Amino acid sequence: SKYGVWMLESLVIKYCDIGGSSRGMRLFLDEALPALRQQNPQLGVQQVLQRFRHPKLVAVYRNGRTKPVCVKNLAPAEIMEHIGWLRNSHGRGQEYQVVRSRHLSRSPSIQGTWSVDTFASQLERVNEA
RNA sequence: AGUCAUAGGUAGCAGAACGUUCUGGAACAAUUACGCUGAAAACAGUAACAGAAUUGAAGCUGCUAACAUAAGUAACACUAAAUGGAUAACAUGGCCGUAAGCCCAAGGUUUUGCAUAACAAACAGUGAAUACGGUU
Ligand SMILES: [Mg+2]
Ligand SMILES: [Mg+2]
Ligand SMILES: [Mg+2]
Ligand SMILES: [Mg+2]
Ligand SMILES: [Mg+2]
Ligand SMILES: [Mg+2]
Ligand SMILES: [Mg+2]
Ligand SMILES: [Mg+2]
Repeated sequence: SKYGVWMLESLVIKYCDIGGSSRGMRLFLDEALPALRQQNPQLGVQQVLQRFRHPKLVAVYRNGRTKPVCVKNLAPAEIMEHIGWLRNSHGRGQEYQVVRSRHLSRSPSIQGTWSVDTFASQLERVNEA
């Protein structure tokens, strides 16, 4: 969530009726998705059905970004931790990695950055001796 | 789901998995896929459970095919010699002349003739009549 706004506007879930890779996804829809819907009231969860394709998990973000994740052969615990990563993020991918100082700010230097002029008056008295 | 303990490795040994082709379980792509990302890796994004393997390739001066490099480089020097706005019929000059001329043999087997581009090989051509060579 950025500035209080939740940033994950919609989640799209695609599955299969007969496919064996969608056993965990059908179990997740049947027993675990009402808890996800109750715990996340800002979310919008769609339910699309693809009768011959592997289960997918498409996350739609409020900055216009979209990220498709495939969840074939996954238990409902692994699907829930995938949605935990999708919900708690802004959607940046595998390639982004953030600034290495781990710090980012407008206005770093209160009192002004050190320059050539900050301690000019003291250094001439230092050179006086 | 909180604390601890362990995690360098060649040869070797052990354990867990990914992927390719085919088959059984009635049929998992007629009208495709395409939010561009996910995962520790092999990878994934058109089942799953089992099974059968000509099942995984930068690495054998391996084989096959294609494409580069050297490189527009080397070569286009055995000879008589060419010129006139043409590989000219005409003119000028030169070279061989016991050959670079003429007639045959062996061998080749149509390589032989025709169009100031062309639509032309699809068309022509080898005649024993001097007691020519053979066949005897
Ligand atoms: Mg070790
Ligand atoms: Mg150690
Ligand atoms: Mg079958
Ligand atoms: Mg399928
Ligand atoms: Mg083999
Ligand atoms: Mg040249
Ligand atoms: Mg001439
Ligand atoms: Mg002859």
